[PDB]
Amino acid sequence: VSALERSLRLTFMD
Amino acid sequence: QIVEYVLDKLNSEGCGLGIRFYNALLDALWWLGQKERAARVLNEATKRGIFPELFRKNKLVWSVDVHRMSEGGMYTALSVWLNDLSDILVKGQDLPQLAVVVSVRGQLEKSSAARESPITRAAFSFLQDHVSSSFSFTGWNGGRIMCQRSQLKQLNIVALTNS
Repeated sequence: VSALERSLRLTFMD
Repeated sequence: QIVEYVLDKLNSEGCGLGIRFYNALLDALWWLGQKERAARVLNEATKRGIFPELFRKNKLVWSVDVHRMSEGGMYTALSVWLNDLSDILVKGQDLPQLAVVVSVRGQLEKSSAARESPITRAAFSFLQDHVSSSFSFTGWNGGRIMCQRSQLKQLNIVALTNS
């Protein structure tokens, strides 16, 4: 789980 | 108009036949040098109803789906998708967080087998030799080609001509 995937998941989940 | 009327007449046997017919004609048009004709036929096919998953536009992701297409149809779809991506960055109407290519969809995504799939390698090579080393793979999915918004900021890209 990279920071890129974490940021994408953060945006999509928000 | 004769062509559009014959297409409308043919669009009555079912989407199952329509998708295969469009795959065949798009492959023929792409590999016979009729890239512009392939683009216009794909455009008239999209508003007809065939390939409903082809394009997605939103603040999150701009996507192109090619797993159901042939090699020729994928190239035509990629050619017009890259061109539409270049249309933005000319206006101040923001940019999606991600641009993706759904090369492989299904169980193969969570495996390294989809890495060597003909669709995946074909799409990757097309993107690499058209827009340089900007569209990289995904570190979490084995069948997607991704490009972050930062790499989109630095990004008519494909020349469509009739032979």
